Amino acid sequence: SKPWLFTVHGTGQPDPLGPGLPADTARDVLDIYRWQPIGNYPAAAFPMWPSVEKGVAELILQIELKLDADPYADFAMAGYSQGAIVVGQVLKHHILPPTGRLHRFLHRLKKVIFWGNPMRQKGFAHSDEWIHPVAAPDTLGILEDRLENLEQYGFEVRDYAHDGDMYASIKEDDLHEYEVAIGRIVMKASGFIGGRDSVVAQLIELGQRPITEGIALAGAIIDALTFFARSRMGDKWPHLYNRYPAVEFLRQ
Repeated sequence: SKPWLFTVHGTGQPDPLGPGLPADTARDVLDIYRWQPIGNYPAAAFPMWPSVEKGVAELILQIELKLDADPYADFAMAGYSQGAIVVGQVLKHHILPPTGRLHRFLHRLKKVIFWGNPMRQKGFAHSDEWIHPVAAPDTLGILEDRLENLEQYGFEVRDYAHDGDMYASIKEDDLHEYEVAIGRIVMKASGFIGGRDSVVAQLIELGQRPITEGIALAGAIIDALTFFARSRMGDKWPHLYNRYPAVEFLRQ
């Protein structure tokens, strides 16, 4: 029957139906897919990880709903930036594992799309046929919990990533460089100050350099992530993507 398309926006777009790469895409294939935008998802720049957890919970919930309702319906997923983390977490830890909550839907998953993916598998990337060069072969997602062995499954994946989009394309050798580590800290933190998962708690565990230096860099990274999330800039930056190859992908 009519397949389902689940979409998760990138940082800064808390409106499921609002403008943005995954929703724009869904709107270009509504003649072949049914569309379920993922809400209850703050798409927050910081703290991001709690935002990710909400998006993950909602994506899992919705998948179960639509797919239990129509057993003959296959599905696809599409996520951008923070949205790519949400889709990536659901795939890796809820669909793929032999006892994952969504594992019974694995045989029904046909296509997954990531743009600007912090969990992007090493050396796995596709061009968006645009003004930016595809991410290089020795780069991967910044996050340590990243996708692996995607080519080993029946579904097909598109992971669009530009060099210049650093968190989507870190060089393997740079993975534990200080600036990179603090970037990972910011993305995983529950908040700046608070419990075991705060930026400050993580900075202490990291060590290497004075705490004050780590606080300052974390702040500056947060100021920049916020700048991308909620600021009118041009439409030709590397963290942005042309959605059409992904459209021609969904359309098969």
